[PDB]
Amino acid sequence: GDVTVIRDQYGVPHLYAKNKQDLYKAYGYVMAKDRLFQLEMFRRGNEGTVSEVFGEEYLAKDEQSRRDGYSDEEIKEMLNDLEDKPRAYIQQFAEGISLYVQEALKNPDEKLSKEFHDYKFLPRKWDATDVVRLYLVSMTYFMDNHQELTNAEILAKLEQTYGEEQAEKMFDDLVWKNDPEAPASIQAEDE
Amino acid sequence: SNAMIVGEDKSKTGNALLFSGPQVGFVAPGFLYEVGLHAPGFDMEGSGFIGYPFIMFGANKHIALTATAGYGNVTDIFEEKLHPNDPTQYFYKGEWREMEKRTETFTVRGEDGKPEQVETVFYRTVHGPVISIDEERGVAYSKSWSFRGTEAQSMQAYMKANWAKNLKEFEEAASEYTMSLNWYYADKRGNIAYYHAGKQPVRNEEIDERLPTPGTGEYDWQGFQPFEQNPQAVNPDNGYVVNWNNKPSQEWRNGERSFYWGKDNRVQQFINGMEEREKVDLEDLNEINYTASFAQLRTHYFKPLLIEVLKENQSDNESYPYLIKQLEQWNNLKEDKNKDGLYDAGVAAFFDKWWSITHDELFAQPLGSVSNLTQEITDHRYGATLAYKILAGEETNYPWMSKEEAEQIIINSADQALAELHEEKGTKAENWRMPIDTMTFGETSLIGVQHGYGSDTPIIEMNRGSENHYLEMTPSGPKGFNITPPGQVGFIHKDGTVSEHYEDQVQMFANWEFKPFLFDRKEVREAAVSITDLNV
Ligand SMILES: [Ca+2]
Ligand SMILES: [Ca+2]
Ligand SMILES: [Ca+2]
Ligand SMILES: [Ca+2]
Ligand SMILES: [Ca+2]
Ligand SMILES: [Ca+2]
Repeated sequence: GDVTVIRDQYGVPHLYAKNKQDLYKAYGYVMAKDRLFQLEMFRRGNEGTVSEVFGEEYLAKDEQSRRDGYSDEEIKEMLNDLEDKPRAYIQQFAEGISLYVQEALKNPDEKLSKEFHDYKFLPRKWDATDVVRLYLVSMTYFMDNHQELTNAEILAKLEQTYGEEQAEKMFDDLVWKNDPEAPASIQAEDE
Repeated sequence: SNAMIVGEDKSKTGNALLFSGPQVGFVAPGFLYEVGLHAPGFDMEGSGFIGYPFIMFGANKHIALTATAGYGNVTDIFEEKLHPNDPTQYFYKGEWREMEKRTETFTVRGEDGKPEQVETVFYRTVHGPVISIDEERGVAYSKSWSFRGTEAQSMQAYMKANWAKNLKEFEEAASEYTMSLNWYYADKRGNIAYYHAGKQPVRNEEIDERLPTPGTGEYDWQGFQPFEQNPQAVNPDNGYVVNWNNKPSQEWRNGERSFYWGKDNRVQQFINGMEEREKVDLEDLNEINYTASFAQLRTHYFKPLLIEVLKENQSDNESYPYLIKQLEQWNNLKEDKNKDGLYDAGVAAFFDKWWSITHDELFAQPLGSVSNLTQEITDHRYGATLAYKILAGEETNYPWMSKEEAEQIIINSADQALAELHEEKGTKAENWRMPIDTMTFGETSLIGVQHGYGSDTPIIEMNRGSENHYLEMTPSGPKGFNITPPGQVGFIHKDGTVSEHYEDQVQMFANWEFKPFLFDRKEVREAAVSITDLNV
């Protein structure tokens, strides 16, 4: 399996492969080659191991990440339930990252970015679960929220101040059940 | 994050258009990773979030796609009733239950480099991870995600969207994406399509979805809605779909974050641009993006109200005629066209102050007891719907104040803004021009974990995507232009000098310059700097 990589004037890699299995491996490799230290810290974020390199300031962050996260075995079950081709591509993606790691470890002072030298730690091998963790660490941020608790505190204090009747009216104005005048991306009448 | 899709009827060239603008911060190395993927039966160019094995903002041979966070109601908090003598037991379906416990050991690098160890225990209930245990109040709060355990399924769905070639295949992938994202589609036939994806729980009818759900079992999720009920449209007869994290459709709800979706919503900047142009090209979309990036968002609803109130009390204050005319001539932007480091319209400084004073006069007293929590609601990033309704005399649930009291706040706030400007800057709008706010590509992203060294190069602040694609699906394939700041490569040499492609797109970003979208091999070869082989 062989893949051609073309870098343009901005350094963007354009991969030309003979199949998707090789394509996705080169995918992970060029991304690792360009952003290894960034990938490592994103994985450490999800795994809650940032404090291993950056110290006790990240302890609470690590604890929160593990609190709400999945075990290595739970992610394996998620992978097993995928279709054959996508699972294999995620695996090839991980092996491509792992490939540049091997390459970088054999020549650290040329192929490891200054951050590794400054903070005195190394990159590590990657498996398919680690690739899922790169997705969990960021995509969850746009879905997760505890605003139900903040609203309960708002309503509780408003009730203590204004009584139940007025507090509910104020709450209805702050956090409405619906605003029918809110601009919407689509309209049923437009079909 | 913002997005636009334009059908052939709305497109000057007759080809469907797509615009991407994910807002994931400005960091170095960047949050995005641009790539070209080409194998037999699959050609795709664009960018996705770092670490993702798929393109989210780009186009393949047949379709272009992008996404914005849906902000659908996919997270619920359950209030568990605790055992009076054991905070690790909760009552559920008629029986006391034990929380699932597990121990985790954290290794912490000491100030002296020696590794210390801390051990902690975390808890889950039937509803999800426990995020808080309140022993005094006898309750704990657990966190249920409608997508719990299906994140890998979502990844697979995004991969199928990369491989999709017609819309039937794109819709199927969208039906499989379990997390809350808006998905946008455009193909070479001229079609556009929109899907507000994400698993929607079927909730108990008695529950107020703005507040935590009791966890004793009577109010559990009863299933999930079929994807057919998620908001979605193909080829709306207005010929476009725009989104800036706003409401998907008039029938849709999202519970505790409803205050994101009000009458006053920032997507108005994109709607205006589309409604004021009969047909659009990629250059029009860039004009709209520019407007949205520099718009003072409160102008849309509040400036006309301010102007009217000033005219009605014009004879009461001698500065109002000049003030009225400066507001009317102002294009509502905070921009720096001549690049002198000053916002071009000085009256924008008056309007910033007027809004700030007005908002505080509306809510500082009535909400003083909760202002730390309600300020993000009443002065929200997307709009100030309640404030507008009060000031405009529109119906509210609570009688905050009369129309007359609101008029007086508008006048008082205007006089105070003028007074402060007269005391501090001068009598002419040009004296009021404020220095531009600037930003740098920092070292820590939304994931809250330092991932690099960032950058020191400042650029003008912009309410804008971390990258932009402008795509036109011509019959011969996708074409256009994009920008992916700060640069492709995050490598820093041991010498301390950054890669040549670490930051070489920052000024293009700041100066509204773009590089060509590269897709077919002829144009990729012409752009080639280096060619290289690879293995398995
Ligand atoms: Ca691991
Ligand atoms: Ca056409
Ligand atoms: Ca909820
Ligand atoms: Ca057509
Ligand atoms: Ca034009
Ligand atoms: Ca200027």
